[PDB]
Amino acid sequence: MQTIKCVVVGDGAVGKTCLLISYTTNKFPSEYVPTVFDNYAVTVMIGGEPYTLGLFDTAGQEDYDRLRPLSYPQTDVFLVCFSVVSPSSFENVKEKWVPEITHHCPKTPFLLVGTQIDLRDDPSTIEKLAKNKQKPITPETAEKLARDLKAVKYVECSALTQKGLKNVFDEAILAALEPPEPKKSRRCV
Amino acid sequence: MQTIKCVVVGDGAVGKTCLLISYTTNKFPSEYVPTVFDNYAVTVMIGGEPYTLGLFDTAGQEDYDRLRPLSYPQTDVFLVCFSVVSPSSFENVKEKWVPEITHHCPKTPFLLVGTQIDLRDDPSTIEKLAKNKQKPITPETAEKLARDLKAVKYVECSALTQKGLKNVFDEAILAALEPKKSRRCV
Ligand SMILES: Nc1nc2c(ncn2[C@@H]2O[C@H](COP(=O)(O)OP(=O)(O)CP(=O)(O)O)[C@@H](O)[C@H]2O)c(=O)[nH]1
Ligand SMILES: Nc1nc2c(ncn2[C@@H]2O[C@H](COP(=O)(O)OP(=O)(O)CP(=O)(O)O)[C@@H](O)[C@H]2O)c(=O)[nH]1
Ligand SMILES: [Mg+2]
Ligand SMILES: [Mg+2]
Repeated sequence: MQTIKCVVVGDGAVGKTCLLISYTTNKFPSEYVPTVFDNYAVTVMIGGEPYTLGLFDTAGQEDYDRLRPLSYPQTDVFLVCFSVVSPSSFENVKEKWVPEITHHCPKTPFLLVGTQIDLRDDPSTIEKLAKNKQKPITPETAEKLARDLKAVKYVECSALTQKGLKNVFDEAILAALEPPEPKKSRRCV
Repeated sequence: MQTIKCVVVGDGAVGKTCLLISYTTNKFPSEYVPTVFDNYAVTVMIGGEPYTLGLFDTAGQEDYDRLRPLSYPQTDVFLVCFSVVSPSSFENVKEKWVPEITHHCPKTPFLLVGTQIDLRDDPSTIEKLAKNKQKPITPETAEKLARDLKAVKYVECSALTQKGLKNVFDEAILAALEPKKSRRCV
């Protein structure tokens, strides 16, 4: 049967794993975030046909720069994630993630994914960011970065409340649908 | 250019038109709501390619009946709508709507759409339903009907709050794609 491979990249603490667990188990892991870097599968109906959506988690720490690319082969679509309450992670999108992804897979599309949006309305978080003269990343600022980096589009969500979650992956699926053309797919090689 | 035609059908007072207006303009029609079955359109990017999604509105009144079938030609997918706070509209789903669509277009797939889910929390709508010894339709019930009716699946939304709106059309699009062997209504 038909398959789509999606790889999730982004800095540590961005919420990549929670994003995948909430989506695949419809339940945010509030007790203990699984430590293992795994890959998940979910079957999705597309035009009355079964499709397997392969979601691949990655290690965001700099210690894995040499090994991370090993997961990129055959990738149909990339999810480049950053936390909206983490200006640092947002800047690494342009400085580190898109460059890395385009270097190894120039033709493969990617979506810019803002995460942890529930924290934008968290007094505590605002205060912490304020004490350093920082404010949450806004959808407008992110949309501009997505446009300039040539991302398919900018989407955002919260794995906690699950808001915008399903949307992120519906969009990843739409961006992944490889036009039948003989053979000129954007699958990474 | 690639096109997908989606026709919305359902009882009156359900909110079919408000649903289409809210999705296409991203705002609920308060000041005024068209009395016309005006058809809309939106461009959606799929696999790097431009697709034009055509949304065709219709009348649910028992009068508009036979004329209504005139908009079915070339329909890739239907959205059988019903208001969750209207058990009446829910019964007409199986009793009328599904039967019609399947009658005219036996191959064309359809989604079961619950609307006005913003009112299940609203007090009044509850009390008024209590008088008739009735309660708001539940997702559990809808999913059952959707399954028994051979629907692609069930989805619900609120043209008002806009909760689940984009998801409804994302699913509608998903259900319309395919390599003759098409379910296009003819
Ligand atoms: N408020 C809120 N917190 C979240 C959300 N998603 C994840 N978190 C929190 O962010 C922290 C990191 O989440 P995690 O999924 O482990 O991040 P990661 O990107 O996998 C980090 P690593 O790459 O090292 O695995 C945890 O405290 C997790 O609970 C969210 O949607 N909302
Ligand atoms: N509270 C609330 N009211 C809604 C919502 N959607 C529609 N309505 C209301 O339902 C009533 C009818 O909506 P409308 O979209 O015209 O339904 P329709 O199916 O087009 C009726 P017709 O078959 O005649 O075209 C109006 O009062 C409209 O404001 C909703 O999501 N929330
Ligand atoms: Mg992780
Ligand atoms: Mg109307």
